Amino acid sequence: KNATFYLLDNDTTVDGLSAVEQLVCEIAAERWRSGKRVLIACEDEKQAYRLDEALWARPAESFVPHNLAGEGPRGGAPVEIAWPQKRSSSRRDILISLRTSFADFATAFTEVVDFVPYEDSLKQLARERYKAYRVAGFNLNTATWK
Amino acid sequence: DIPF
Amino acid sequence: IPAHVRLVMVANDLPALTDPLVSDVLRALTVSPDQVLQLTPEKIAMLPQGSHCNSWRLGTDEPLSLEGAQVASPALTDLRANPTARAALWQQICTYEHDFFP
Repeated sequence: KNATFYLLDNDTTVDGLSAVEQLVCEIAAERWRSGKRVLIACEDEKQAYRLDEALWARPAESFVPHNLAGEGPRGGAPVEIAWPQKRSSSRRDILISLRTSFADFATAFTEVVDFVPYEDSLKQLARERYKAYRVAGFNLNTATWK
Repeated sequence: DIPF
Repeated sequence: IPAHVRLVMVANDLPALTDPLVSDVLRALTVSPDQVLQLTPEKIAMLPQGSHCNSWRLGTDEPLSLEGAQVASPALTDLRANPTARAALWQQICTYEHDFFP
């Protein structure tokens, strides 16, 4: 089980999307194109709605099939966007998590993507998550997206 | 050890 | 239509199967490009009667005389530029999930 933390070098907002949210679109698209079914775990319902819109536009000139959890075809869309209240569809290969605290369901996945936001006020939360992935037996690494 |  | 074919793609100007957007749609349909038959409206007319295959028409308003789920999108240049056209195309595919994802 591997957990990768992407280091953000900015907190530049575009079209109502946080720098992390923008990165999520790029990573979800890349992972789906590699042949994976993807779960995006949002912190809240409103963030799920933002990403459901954004993934039709980002990356540009791309068709990335996706839906909110509970919507789309049977078994869910190739990329599914869930939030704490919402049961996600199963048989997914990679979790991209926006949850501010470690989510117990993360242990269901062999590949997890998490983030270290640029804002100092968000660093403590990120450190806490990193610790919790370690306790749950994940092999940890940090990376910069290209 | 946390690298950030 | 050969037995191996799983999708008929129709356009007046047929795109390269390696067009990245075409690739994305094929990936979403779970269709390999070697299972795609690309036909102009002219060639579609020459098919045997009662031909059956799922199809994707691009910028072609007239429904095909082909049995199977037919999804229709605007021309590729519209689909490449417009998030809402992409969302509508995915909605079409979802409505016909029984045909595309059996």
